[PDB]
Amino acid sequence: MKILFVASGSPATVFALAPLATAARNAGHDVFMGAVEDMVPYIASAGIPALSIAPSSIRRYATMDREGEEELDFAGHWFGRMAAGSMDALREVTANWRPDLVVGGSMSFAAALIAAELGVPYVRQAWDTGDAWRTDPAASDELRPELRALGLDRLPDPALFVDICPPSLRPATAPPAQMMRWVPANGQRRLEPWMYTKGNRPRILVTSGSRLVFAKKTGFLRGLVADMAALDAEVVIATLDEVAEELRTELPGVRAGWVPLDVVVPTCDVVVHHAGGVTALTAMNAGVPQLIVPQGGNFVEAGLRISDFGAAITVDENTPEAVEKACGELIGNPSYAERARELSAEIAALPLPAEVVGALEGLVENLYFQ
Amino acid sequence: MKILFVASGSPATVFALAPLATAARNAGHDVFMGAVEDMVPYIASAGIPALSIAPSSIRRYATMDREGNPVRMPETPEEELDFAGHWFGRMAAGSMDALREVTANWRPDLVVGGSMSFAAALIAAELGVPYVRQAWDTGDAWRTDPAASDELRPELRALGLDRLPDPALFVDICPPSLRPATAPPAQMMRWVPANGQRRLEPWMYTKGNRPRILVTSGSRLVFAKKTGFLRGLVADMAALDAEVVIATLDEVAEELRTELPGVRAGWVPLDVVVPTCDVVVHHAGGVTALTAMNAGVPQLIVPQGGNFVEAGLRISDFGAAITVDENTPEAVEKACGELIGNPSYAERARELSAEIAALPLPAEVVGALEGLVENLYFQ
Ligand SMILES: Cc1cn([C@H]2C[C@H](O)[C@@H](COP(=O)(O)OP(=O)(O)O[C@@H]3C[C@@H](O)[C@H](O)[C@@H](C)C3)O2)c(=O)[nH]c1=O
Ligand SMILES: Cc1cn([C@H]2C[C@H](O)[C@@H](COP(=O)(O)OP(=O)(O)O[C@@H]3C[C@@H](O)[C@H](O)[C@@H](C)C3)O2)c(=O)[nH]c1=O
Repeated sequence: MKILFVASGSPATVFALAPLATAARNAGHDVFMGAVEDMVPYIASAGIPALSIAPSSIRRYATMDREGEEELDFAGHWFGRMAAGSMDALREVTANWRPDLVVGGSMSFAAALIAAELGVPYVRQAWDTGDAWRTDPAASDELRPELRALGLDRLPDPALFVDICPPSLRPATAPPAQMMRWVPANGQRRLEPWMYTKGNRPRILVTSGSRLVFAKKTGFLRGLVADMAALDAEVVIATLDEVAEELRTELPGVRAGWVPLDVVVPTCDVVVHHAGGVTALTAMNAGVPQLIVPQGGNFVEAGLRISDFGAAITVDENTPEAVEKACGELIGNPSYAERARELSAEIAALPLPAEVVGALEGLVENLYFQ
Repeated sequence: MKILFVASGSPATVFALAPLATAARNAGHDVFMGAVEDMVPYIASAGIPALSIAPSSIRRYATMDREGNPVRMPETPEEELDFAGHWFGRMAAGSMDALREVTANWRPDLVVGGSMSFAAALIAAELGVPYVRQAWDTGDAWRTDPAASDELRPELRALGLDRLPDPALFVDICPPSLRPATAPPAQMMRWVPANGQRRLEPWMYTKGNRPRILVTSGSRLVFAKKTGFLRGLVADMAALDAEVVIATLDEVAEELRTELPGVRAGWVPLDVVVPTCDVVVHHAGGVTALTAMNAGVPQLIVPQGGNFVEAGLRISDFGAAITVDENTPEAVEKACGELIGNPSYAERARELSAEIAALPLPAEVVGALEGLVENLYFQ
């Protein structure tokens, strides 16, 4: 069958959907994936046919409205405006290539709208362990004109929710879902021996994710690397190649640039990040403790669940003393790695993406979730 | 578990292994794939961790032997088999130094190799781990094993072996109607396309009112640079009321665009465009042949040597293709008219598509790979 995947404005949203999209292609289905114009090379390099569904300028809707608790409301309205700006290209593509099913990420609201316009089932796939649905009332408010055309009062419930959240981190209030084993599918490069080999010292990976807006604030990574000086540890910076250069001149002896996280994370004692959900999943999957230094965003609450479970530490304040002490604890106290391995085991026990493709087939053949 | 995939010197060898490698990654395994240095961007753009296992200069082994002496170009099918076994055998020998360096730091539990990725057989034996051979097309690549075993006698002698060892498992993608009767026993697999991707444009997935003919010479730079092959074939289709599209490397396309007014030329993901085509015209490329058969599209094979000619003749004998005997414009235009006009060719191609579809999925084959490693205690 024809399956349309709808990703968003950041590389992690492509990476989060690539296992289910490649699992569907491997089952013989015709799969296309769409995203913002500058995310198209990430889709193509994940080995998926790539569609541009919005110009890169649509990120202006993060600081502007359609006329020209707060974090939840803001994200719902931002992703809503991004969904609204993606409809023209999605309608043009689907008039020529009509999908039998549409799969969208957590906040890829245009997937919900195009599926309803086509009269085909809509599948929502969680792109992290955060509550995929917390931003829906704000998104429904933003998309009231598109929803009104379909005679809808709010975003419609998906025909199926595919969740990757392990049971120990899943809230009591979480909607029913087809569970799935999350697997990494991040951007790849030519591997160098340091990426898959470790030395005698513990290895600390520091990252601020794959969004250019976050990665450009190099002071965040520079400060975190400086905080680890007292530790006898090797520090590796995983960041965009476009911003790495500036970091290389400022920090001699520290590797900085794109390193496939799935390759290097199993060599790390600690993963230090900005509260990025897909980086959090990569660490949990490899049984690696993590240090979360929240820089706002909508994953902070879900990151606190990982900390409460004991597979991480969320620092109360970004101070050098708090960062170095937490890193020492994550390396030194074996309970953190023990809890991370328990989360890895929970993820491993969930249905494989190949098995979830069977649920999608059954859904389209009107056998399942009827 | 850790699984090492070993591809070869052309992008099609990467594409042929990408479904099983991605299916193993999707099952939670740690998967690395290695190839010659200039094939590394194709592995990385298939979304797989990429290793360079040989310098691009290793391709000198197609024209020189290990003693540095010139190698005669094959002139017969028997000579083509011998030549390919020795050429791939030499490339395997030249890949061992880097494979030994990588596997000393990252020890795979299993090694998967393509049809003639003989270094996969050698590194698996050196590591004492199971070796899986995956067919990269419907051709009988095992027929080059005696010539490859002769070439690799020094590496085999070190392991106390008299010939290349039998794989622990052979994974074959050849549909039953095209599979020869003593093919070795195999775990069958449904082949799926995994070719290099690009930003899609509407012409790629939409068709016009005229039949669409796709012409290609594959993904090897050495063969793609001979643009006269594609130019001649496009000129042969002038009398047909048809849209002609050239699928070729971006690096060689401009020449074809200036020489052929109104004809699109460049990299187009074959899996996307082939379902819009009435005919696929090619040089006897096995992965292009599988892409056409999978989509139920008739094909015109214009053999240019190589080890797929005999397998291409089986597709022609089945009736899902025409192999031209004489490469004249008259033969090419007549065969194209027949492939478009006679519906029997497309119905045979659809029968081959149905046979491929009935085979075990790559996700199911990953289970067979796990079973080889999991049952090691019981031999
Ligand atoms: C810089 C860098 C990144 N990556 C990958 C790892 C991961 O797959 C992704 C980074 O995602 P992350 O969770 O760090 O955050 P972000 O890039 O900001 O993604 C946003 C925010 C997340 O909280 C949410 O889960 C994403 C879907 C979108 O990019 C690599 O593999 N190597 C690298 O060097
Ligand atoms: C030029 C071009 C190529 N491709 C893909 C299609 C196919 O996956 C591959 C081309 O492979 P093909 O079977 O045409 O032949 P070749 O590139 O010469 O590969 C050699 C010879 C084959 O007979 C053998 O099956 C391969 C494993 C190696 O590249 C595309 O998707 N789009 C393109 O525009």
